[PDB]
Amino acid sequence: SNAMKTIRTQTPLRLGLAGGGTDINLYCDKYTGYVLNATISLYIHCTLIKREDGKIIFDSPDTNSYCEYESKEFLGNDGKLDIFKSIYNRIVKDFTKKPLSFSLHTYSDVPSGSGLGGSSTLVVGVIKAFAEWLNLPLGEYEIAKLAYEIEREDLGIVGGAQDQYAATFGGFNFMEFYNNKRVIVNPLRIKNWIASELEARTVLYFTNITSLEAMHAIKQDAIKMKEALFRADFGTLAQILGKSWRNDELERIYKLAIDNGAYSGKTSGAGAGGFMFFFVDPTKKYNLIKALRKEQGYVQDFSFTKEGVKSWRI
Amino acid sequence: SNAMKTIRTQTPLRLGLAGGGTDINLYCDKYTGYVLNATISLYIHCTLIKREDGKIIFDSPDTNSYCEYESKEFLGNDGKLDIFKSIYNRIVKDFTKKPLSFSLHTYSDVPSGSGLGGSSTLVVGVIKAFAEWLNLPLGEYEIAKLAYEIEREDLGIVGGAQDQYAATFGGFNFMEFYNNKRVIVNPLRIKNWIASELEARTVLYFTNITREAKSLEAMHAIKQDAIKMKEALFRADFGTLAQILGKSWRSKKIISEIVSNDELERIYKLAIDNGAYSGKTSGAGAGGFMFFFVDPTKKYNLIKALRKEQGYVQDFSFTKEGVKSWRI
Ligand SMILES: [Ca+2]
Repeated sequence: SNAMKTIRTQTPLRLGLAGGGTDINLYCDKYTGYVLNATISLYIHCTLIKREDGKIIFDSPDTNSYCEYESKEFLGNDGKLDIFKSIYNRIVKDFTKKPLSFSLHTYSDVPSGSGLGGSSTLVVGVIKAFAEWLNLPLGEYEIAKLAYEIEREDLGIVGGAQDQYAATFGGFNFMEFYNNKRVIVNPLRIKNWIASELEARTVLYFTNITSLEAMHAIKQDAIKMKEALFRADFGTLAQILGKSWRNDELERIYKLAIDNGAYSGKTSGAGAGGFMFFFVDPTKKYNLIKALRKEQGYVQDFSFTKEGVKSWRI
Repeated sequence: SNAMKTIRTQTPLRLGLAGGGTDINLYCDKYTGYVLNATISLYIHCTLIKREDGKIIFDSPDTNSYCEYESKEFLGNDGKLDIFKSIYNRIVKDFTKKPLSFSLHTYSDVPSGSGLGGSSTLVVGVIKAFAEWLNLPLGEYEIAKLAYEIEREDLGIVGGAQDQYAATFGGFNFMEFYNNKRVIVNPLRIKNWIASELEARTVLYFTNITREAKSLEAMHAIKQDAIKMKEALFRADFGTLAQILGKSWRSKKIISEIVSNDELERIYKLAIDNGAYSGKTSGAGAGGFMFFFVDPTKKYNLIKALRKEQGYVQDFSFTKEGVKSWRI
């Protein structure tokens, strides 16, 4: 039937829906913030193929990067796909203890610099390919953690492994922070129609153009959003999501969207050439999209996904 | 809180993955042929809002059409969205026995003319909106029948309720035809990775082309290809599945539709040059499309070459569900 020497993984990107931060500790319990994100149907795809010629190949055509090295236990940096070397180097140090021969191929559904957690989604996607291929004893949590440490070695990170949790666990996740280091992830069960209604009121547009009283009400905003989520209260949810969102080329298109129905708008990234996310009445969604198609950027349809990284062998 | 006087429905379009025809007494079963289709993440969206002013509004902006009438039992035809009148008229004749007041708003994720089951998908989404709103005793099969009756009678389609069952039931459906009458629908339970693997191997491209001035025994192996394709699906045998899909795609009606046009033939060529190893052209009309099979490690470069052409690549997933609805 199948040769079974090929592994593939598919890892979704995510949208920050809301968030509050108090990097400065003050609460009686050391609460430093919250984020509500949700994975969407835009992915990073990886394919890993076993080889037998003692070669290692890293192929990432969406970044115009291709590498071929001789198989060995440690790959030194050469400024090309160094993130792949760190991952490989770690897998060998911690689990296999010997070199491997294979080809790794990857691409993203969105151009580089989109701000949907692409760097972490990739790392997670690639680690899962190795884990599935090598039968490594690593649960979803251990994967997100390993992804965080690898990213930490090559660059500095704040907010803990939140992006890695989104990519690994998927769905809507409500994250609570303590001492700007500890992260408590609440993977939420959201009724399907809630996601469906949110999708019906949403437009995602890529632009293609690369105080203290507020801080102290953050915890209560969180309780209110969570409360609105389990009650499936859209009035409130829409009321607080719109709030959480309260000169450039971005401001012109924001104006253009509101003049065509959008009642709320938000950017993120890389807050410039990334994307704009709008809320609109579904009976107005089509006209809005038609207007935006006329501009420089493009509208990207998507749905919220229920799961995180998946993998399979063929 | 929520007002609860609004109903929304979302209905997926479908993709014909494979099919074959055998007419008719070639078998002692009266096996007409088969079709294997699967719903995808491109949808028709419907919103139905109750209003208390004796008005009936039909709003379809993707087709630049807007109708307004007075609430009554029967709405005669006038050339603007006559499809919604037939649906409305039938809901009143067979269920409510009285006039209704509401506004109906719809739109599709794909342009007019596409060969993805657009008409059946629309009728199903609307019927479902009324059923949910009025609490009609209608299961999914009953909605597909109603959709089929309305579509054959008040239009002129023939060939079976294929498209209505796909939109209503969703997922992968293998349909067998007997004596051009009995459609046996096998709603397949498919391992999720099969779907994921198929998605990894495929590219959907809308052409935006406008054409200009440029067997007697092999047909008997069709019923064999069907049982072979079911077995491969059940077995999750992707090596054999790719192989059999590959075959049915080289018929005559596929290769003819490709070659019968210089610009489509050029696009096919360009796709094979860039990684595709198989493709078909469907509903080659106002908004035709090509569907390709490609090596996943080559898909990005294929997509990249296609994005430089006048058409556009449409990402999608295979979906598990058929029509869904909710009240808000
Ligand atoms: Ca490193």
